[PDB]
Amino acid sequence: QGVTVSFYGGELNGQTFTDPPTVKSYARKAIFGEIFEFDTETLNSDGIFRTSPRGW
Amino acid sequence: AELTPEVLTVPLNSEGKTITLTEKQYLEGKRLFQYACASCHVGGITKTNPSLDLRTETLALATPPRDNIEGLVDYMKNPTTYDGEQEIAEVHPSLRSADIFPKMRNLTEKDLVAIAGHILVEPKILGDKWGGGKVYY
Amino acid sequence: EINRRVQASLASGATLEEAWSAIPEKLAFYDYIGNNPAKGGLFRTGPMNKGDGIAQ
Amino acid sequence: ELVNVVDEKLGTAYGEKIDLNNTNIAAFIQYRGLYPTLAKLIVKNAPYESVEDVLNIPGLTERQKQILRENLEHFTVTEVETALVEGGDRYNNGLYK
Amino acid sequence: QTLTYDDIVGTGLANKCPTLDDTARGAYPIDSSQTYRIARLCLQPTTFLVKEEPKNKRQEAEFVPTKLVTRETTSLDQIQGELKVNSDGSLTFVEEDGIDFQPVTVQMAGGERIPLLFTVKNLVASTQPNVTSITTSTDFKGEFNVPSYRTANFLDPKGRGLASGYDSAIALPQAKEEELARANVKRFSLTKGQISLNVAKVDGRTGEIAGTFESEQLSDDDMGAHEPHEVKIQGVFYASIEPA
Amino acid sequence: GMFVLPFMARLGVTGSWSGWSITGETGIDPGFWSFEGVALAHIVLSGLLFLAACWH
Ligand code: CLA
Ligand code: HEM
Ligand SMILES: CC1=C(/C=C/C(C)=C/C=C/C(C)=C/C=C/C=C(C)/C=C/C=C(C)/C=C/C2=C(C)CCCC2(C)C)C(C)(C)CCC1
Ligand SMILES: CC1=C(/C=C/C(C)=C/C=C/C(C)=C/C=C/C=C(C)/C=C/C=C(C)/C=C/C2=C(C)CCCC2(C)C)C(C)(C)CCC1
Ligand SMILES: CCCCCCCS[C@@H]1O[C@H](CO)[C@@H](O)[C@H](O)[C@H]1O
Ligand SMILES: CCCCCCCS[C@@H]1O[C@H](CO)[C@@H](O)[C@H](O)[C@H]1O
Ligand SMILES: CCCCCCCS[C@@H]1O[C@H](CO)[C@@H](O)[C@H](O)[C@H]1O
Ligand SMILES: CCCCCCCS[C@@H]1O[C@H](CO)[C@@H](O)[C@H](O)[C@H]1O
Repeated sequence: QGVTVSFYGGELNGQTFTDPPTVKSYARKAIFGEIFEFDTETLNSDGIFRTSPRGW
Repeated sequence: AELTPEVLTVPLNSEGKTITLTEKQYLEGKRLFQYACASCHVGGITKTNPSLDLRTETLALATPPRDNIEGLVDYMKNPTTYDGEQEIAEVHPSLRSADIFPKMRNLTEKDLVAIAGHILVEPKILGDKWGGGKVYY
Repeated sequence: EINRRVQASLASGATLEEAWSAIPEKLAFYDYIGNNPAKGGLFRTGPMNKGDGIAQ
Repeated sequence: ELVNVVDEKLGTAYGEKIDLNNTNIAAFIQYRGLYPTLAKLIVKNAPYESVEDVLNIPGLTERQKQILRENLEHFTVTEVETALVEGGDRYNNGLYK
Repeated sequence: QTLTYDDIVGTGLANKCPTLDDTARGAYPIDSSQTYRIARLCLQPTTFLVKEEPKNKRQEAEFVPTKLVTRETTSLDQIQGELKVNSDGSLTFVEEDGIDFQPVTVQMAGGERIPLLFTVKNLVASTQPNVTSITTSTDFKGEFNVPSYRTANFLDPKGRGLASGYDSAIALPQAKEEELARANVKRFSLTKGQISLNVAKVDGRTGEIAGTFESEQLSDDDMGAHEPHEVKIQGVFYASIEPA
Repeated sequence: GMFVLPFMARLGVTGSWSGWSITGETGIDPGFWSFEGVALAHIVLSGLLFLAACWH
């Protein structure tokens, strides 16, 4: 289908990606809603969602 | 919704002539299809060869065309491969092979028309479910 | 609310880049499933940061 | 680096038409007259440098040759992909209904 | 008089290639005019060796013994193909079809399991020049294809695959993907193997030959997830030659 | 950091049921008296002595 992804606002503002694995990678993030950059190293984060104090 | 004459109106031949089936013919078609065909063709698929289904679009692209009463009745007498190239009576149930497919022995010309009508009407009712397999259950 | 703001920006004559760049970081962040309290697990312990990471 | 070759194949003509060098045999059912007789011959005599070369299969009847000519527009050829032709996958690729 | 399925079933004999007796030391005439073919080729492995992979390359790596854990399921048989005569009198077997592969798992000292696709797929094997007759001096040397041990549909335990399956570690929705590239992106191996067949017995009347073989090939790489190992397979073979 | 392995090796127990030996050999057969068999024997001894303690 020749799917591309363009970003508006944020870090990637003005950029367009056409590489299918890159575009797919962003689409996987888009199922979670708005896309963020995370520091996963400082806490050795495991990539698995946790609840908030509201949940607890 | 109702099983109307319009639903029961299907192509009789390759020219464009239609035939309108009765509710009795519909019932008979389902009964006879279950009797002789369903063990392999339940829900419009083909258990022993899933590549070929009983969807009207598939039948239309068969050789000779099978998307009409005449084509289907002829198939039930002298079944062929999808390209028309080989006669498969020896491995497919037919009037021609009623000796080795004994359930075909008591099927009349009237019965064949009913079964053919069932095959054509069913997708008009069930849509993509007919010939769809488990995905559509 | 994000969409409302973007549409209003566009209606007022902003480009798509300007419209999205006017969305506050904090508002975008609420529109992300990682902050939904119904996404955790009983034995997935600790801060939300321990899962997806510290948002940057 | 690391690429899924089947996904990449989907970005070529293989994703648009029946690829005579790669596509599983059940795909020939999409068009009149191709399955099973011609489909078997096409897969058996692969690969082809061009689509037209399908007309060179030994033993074809004149009707069969004409059916092929009428369908050339629905065919393509790309490089043989090991992952699609190994395991007898052109004859049965593990997909039914 | 002659053994039947019920004589053989469950004995282990069905995994053994046919043998020739000690009097079979003849020679099978070759005629440059006539085309030949192998009607049946059988290969029965008797030992599997895996090359050790030391931490240091200064000392040479040796092939070591392994234990078979997949039982009497190892032999190739019913293999056929053209036996061509080449202008220099040499003969070339071009493998066409047959039961020409077996998945095999062997276990090294300390438990490490080595799965491999023991195979001669697409074998092209040649004799020495000027073979007027196949004798106990004739040998075949050649190369064959070793395709991926799993084919393209195979799904890993997390449901990832090449021609099917997920393309990511779905249990880790927000993990960084770079470190998992090798496990996430499946790849289909195709490598070369080498084989030598040493003819030890010939029945010139029947056209049957037998002897020993040695083959070398790579093991399973689990669709690109790890480096394969070098395997050496030794055993006995049997072949029947016919005019085509 | 092996503490008891050297004491088994000192008096002739050098092989594992898994097929290795501490001298670096492959495919050896240690019989029952591998490192594992020694371990097993001591566990069974422990149990027998435990029961004998109860009786006494
Ligand atoms: C109302 C109680 C309560 C709640 C909702 C929270 C909430 C929170 N705490 Mg606090 N905390 C509490 C009380 C609480 N705390 C108490 C009493 C202490 C002292 C022990 C602490 C000390 C503490 C520390 C040190 C930390 C937190 C952290 C956290 C966060 C992560 C929670 C987590 O991972 O749980 C995990 C929950 C479970 C694994 C579920 C427990 C299930 C038990 C074992 C069930 C027992 C079953 C029972 C034996 C069955 C009996 C059967 C029998 C009757 C027959 C979250 C905001 C973390 C945080 O992020 O800090 C910044 C953190 O590091 N808490
Ligand atoms: C009288 C009852 C039956 C009828 C009316 C019937 C109808 C049909 C039709 C119309 C087709 C062609 C489909 C197409 O062109 O897309 C077909 C194909 C096929 N049917 Fe039946 N069928 C009957 C019984 C059976 C039974 C009992 C079996 C299983 C034993 C069976 C197995 C098959 C197979 C394997 C094909 C594909 C044949 C080929 O092209 O090689 N059919 N059938
Ligand atoms: C945590 C840790 C660790 C560990 C440890 C351990 C492992 C331990 C142990 C231990 C132990 C394991 C112990 C023990 C014990 C015991 C005892 C002390 C006992 C006893 C007894 C008794 C008392 C008995 C009695 C009796 C009986 C029963 C019967 C009859 C008789 C009599 C009476 C005699 C380490 C160091 C690594 C490090 C850090 C951490
Ligand atoms: C010679 C030999 C050897 C050795 C050995 C040994 C060392 C042994 C031992 C032993 C033992 C060491 C034994 C034992 C024992 C015991 C017992 C037999 C017991 C018992 C008991 C009982 C019977 C009890 C009871 C009771 C209880 C439990 C509880 C409460 C009550 C009563 C008291 C009733 C070896 C191997 C080197 C080698 C070669 C041979
Ligand atoms: C078909 C007649 C050609 C002579 C070859 C031997 C008989 S072939 C014949 O094929 C029929 C299906 O068409 C079956 O009804 C019948 O049982 C089968 O034996
Ligand atoms: C008392 C019961 C002892 C349990 C026996 C465990 C099998 S023996 C075990 O096998 C492993 C894999 O083959 C080796 O890695 C290991 O060195 C060896 O000790
Ligand atoms: C409590 C479990 C008992 C296990 C007994 C297994 C013995 S095994 C037996 O042992 C002999 C003497 O060591 C060896 O000569 C021989 O190679 C070995 O097979
Ligand atoms: C209580 C259960 C303990 C079972 C003991 C079984 C180990 S028995 C052990 O097996 C080795 C190969 O696995 C052989 O090399 C060796 O001869 C034999 O003694």
